[PDB]
Amino acid sequence: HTSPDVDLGDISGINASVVNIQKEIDRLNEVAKNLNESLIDL
Amino acid sequence: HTSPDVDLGDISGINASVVNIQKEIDRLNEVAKNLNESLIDL
Amino acid sequence: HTSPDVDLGDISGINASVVNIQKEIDRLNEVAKNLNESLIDL
Amino acid sequence: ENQKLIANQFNSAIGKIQDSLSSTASALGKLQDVVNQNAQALNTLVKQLSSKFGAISSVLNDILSRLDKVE
Amino acid sequence: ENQKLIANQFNSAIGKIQDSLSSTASALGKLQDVVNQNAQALNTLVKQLSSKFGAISSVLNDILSRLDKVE
Amino acid sequence: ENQKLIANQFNSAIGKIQDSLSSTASALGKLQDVVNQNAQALNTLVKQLSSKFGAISSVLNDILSRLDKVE
Repeated sequence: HTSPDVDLGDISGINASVVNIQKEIDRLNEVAKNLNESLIDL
Repeated sequence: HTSPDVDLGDISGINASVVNIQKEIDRLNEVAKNLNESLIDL
Repeated sequence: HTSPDVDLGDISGINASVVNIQKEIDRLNEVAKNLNESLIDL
Repeated sequence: ENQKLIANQFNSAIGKIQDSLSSTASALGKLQDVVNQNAQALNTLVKQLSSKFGAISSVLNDILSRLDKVE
Repeated sequence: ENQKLIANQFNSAIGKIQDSLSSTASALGKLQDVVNQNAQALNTLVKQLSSKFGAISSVLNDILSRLDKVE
Repeated sequence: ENQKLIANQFNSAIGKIQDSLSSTASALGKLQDVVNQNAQALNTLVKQLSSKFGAISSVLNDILSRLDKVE
């Protein structure tokens, strides 16, 4: 008898990262707004 | 005796969203095609 | 008696794809570098 | 003369920006396809996992019940 | 005259590129939101799965132990 | 004079668009890295889950078999 403790374990080392491109989106919107200071007014 | 019904349950509240940026891709392609109407022909 | 082999099975047909937009990122950086050959020098 | 220069370099820049916008559109399309596919994959995984754990629970209660019958 | 032409078509091009950059910003924002949401979903799935398999293991050892008690 | 104006503002616009394209390239690169990493994570999760459910099934059949031996 004396069956061993059958431990299945754990899903270790599995984890998803996270995008942080807020700086780039802010830069894109800032450039889209600043391009109004590049229009030609003869 | 009379072991209780050991219900493990369900993975509730877990669900992945879906990107719908088809409008933005269509706008990008439309602009890439409409920029031909902005070329300078002296 | 003779309980049947209760096989749970396997999570078949589940698999995640992989983005390969390295060509497009390389094109974007190449254009960002080649736009220096489009600056006007009167 | 400088007008031909401004026009030609503006046309070059607009062509390069057209190429860049087409590349960005293709990249966003591929990213959308893959993100939606991985989302559908995660969803079908959670569904099939719900079913699998349901079956596991079921055979578990069968085990406990027939054990209680033994005891 | 050609100066009005160059200016007007440059302003048209800059407006179209402003629209394209705003569209790219919106698309990247939506993609970021959805990728982060699916990442949080996968993380909570792995956590809840760890807990669920813990419970499964626990009832399993209870089963084996009381079986050994039977035997 | 207006030629210096057109040239200078075109150069400003091209610099800003260069910055925007570099930002879009960096954003798409980060998004690609994270989407591929989450894809690899989901794949290794489905693999490790297949193995874990295999082990669970195995101990389950051992349980049922030695139970039938008891009965």
